Amino acid sequence: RMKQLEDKVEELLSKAYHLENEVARLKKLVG
Amino acid sequence: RMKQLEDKVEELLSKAYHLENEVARLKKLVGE
Amino acid sequence: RMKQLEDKVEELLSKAYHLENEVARLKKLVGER
Ligand SMILES: [Cl-]
Ligand SMILES: [Cl-]
Ligand SMILES: [Cl-]
Ligand SMILES: [Cl-]
Ligand SMILES: [Cl-]
Ligand SMILES: [Cl-]
Ligand SMILES: [Cl-]
Ligand SMILES: [Cl-]
Ligand SMILES: [K+]
Ligand SMILES: [K+]
Repeated sequence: RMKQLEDKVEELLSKAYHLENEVARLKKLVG
Repeated sequence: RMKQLEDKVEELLSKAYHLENEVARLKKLVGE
Repeated sequence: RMKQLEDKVEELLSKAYHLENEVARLKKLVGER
């Protein structure tokens, strides 16, 4: 349970960073 | 594009909430 | 719409960092690896 938990948390963070930059790129098109 | 990103944020918030529940379960278990 | 999207992304990122910190604490408590 511990390894799968660590792995899913790291994936969540990297997905969240990806999303934050995609939203920043979108903000360049709309405001 | 705007609805794709809104859907994604809700998907990841849901995952975050369930991971938080799993953390709290594991903390109680190792605490005993 | 855009500001509500941004607010959720920043909520998400704060939760993911809190999760990362919590997992590091738990990993030390468990002691594995
Ligand atoms: Cl995921
Ligand atoms: Cl993703
Ligand atoms: Cl997950
Ligand atoms: Cl939560
Ligand atoms: Cl759950
Ligand atoms: Cl809009
Ligand atoms: Cl911010
Ligand atoms: Cl903690
Ligand atoms: K995304
Ligand atoms: K919502």
